[PDB]
Amino acid sequence: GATAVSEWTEYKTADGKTYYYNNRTLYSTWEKPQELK
Repeated sequence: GATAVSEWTEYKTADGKTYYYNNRTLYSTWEKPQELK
């Protein structure tokens, strides 16, 4: 839920790929979640 959560982590590769890797459940998603929409 979009309540501003620090559990989610954003990483970039220097080719300009900002994919979200969350650090409590560890997600590799190139998609922008509803809480990061």
